[PDB]
Amino acid sequence: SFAFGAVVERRDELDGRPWISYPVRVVADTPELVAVHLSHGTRLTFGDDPFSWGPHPWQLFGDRWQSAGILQLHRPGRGHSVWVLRDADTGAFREWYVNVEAPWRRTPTGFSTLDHEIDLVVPADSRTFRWKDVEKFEERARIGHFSPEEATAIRAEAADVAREIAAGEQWWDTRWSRWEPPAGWNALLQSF
Ligand SMILES: Nc1ccn([C@@H]2O[C@H](COP(=O)(O)OP(=O)(O)O)[C@@H](O)[C@H]2O)c(=O)n1
Ligand SMILES: [Mg+2]
Ligand SMILES: [Mg+2]
Ligand SMILES: [Mg+2]
Ligand SMILES: [Mg+2]
Repeated sequence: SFAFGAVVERRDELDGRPWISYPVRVVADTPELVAVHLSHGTRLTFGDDPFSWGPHPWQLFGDRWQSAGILQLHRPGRGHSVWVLRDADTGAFREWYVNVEAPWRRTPTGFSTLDHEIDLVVPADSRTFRWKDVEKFEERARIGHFSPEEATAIRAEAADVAREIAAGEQWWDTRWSRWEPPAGWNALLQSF
C-alpha cells in the first residue's frame, strides 16, 4: 500500500498496454478508498497507435491535463470512480463525475483500470444526475469493443451507482468537494 503524496501511475490499459498513463499523487490508499490527485499541467502519456479502440480520446486536448486538477475517488472492488470536478476559471466545485470503468488493480507502479464509456454527471448537492454516453456505449458494445458479458456487467455497475446516487446514498463522503491539495502539488511531468 502507497504513502500519502507518493507519485504513482494511473493507467488505462488496452490491448495489454497503456492506452493512457499519467502520474498521480496518492491522497488515500485504504481498503475502503483509493483517492488520487491529477494536477493541472500533468503530462499525459499515450501509447503508440494502433489500438483496437483508436487513439485515446484525450489526445484532442494534447499531452497535458488542461483543466483544473481533479481528485479521483475509488471504492475498491467497484466498476467506477468518482471525480471531483472544478471550474477551471473560478476553482469552484462544479460536479461529481462518475467514470464507469474496470475495478482498479494495483500494479508495481500504481493502479490500472479501463474506461467503460458510461458516465454519470452529478450536480453539486443533487440526487438528480445526467446519464452521459449511454447510447455511445451501446453502439460500441454492438460493434464488439466490449463482449456481451462485459457489456452486461458495465450496465449493471452503472445502474448500481445511479440508484445509490438518486436514493441520496452516494458511497463517498461529500466533503471531498471542498478538499484542497497541499501547496506545491503542481504539475507532474514524468512518464511511466
Ligand atoms: N488533455 C486533457 C483532456 C481532457 N481534459 C478534460 O476532460 C474533459 C473531457 O474531455 P473528453 O474528450 O473526455 O470529452 P467528453 O467525454 O466530455 O466527450 C475536457 O473538457 C477537459 O475538461 C483535460 O483537461 N485535459
Ligand atoms: Mg471522455
Ligand atoms: Mg468514462
Ligand atoms: Mg463516456
Ligand atoms: Mg463526448
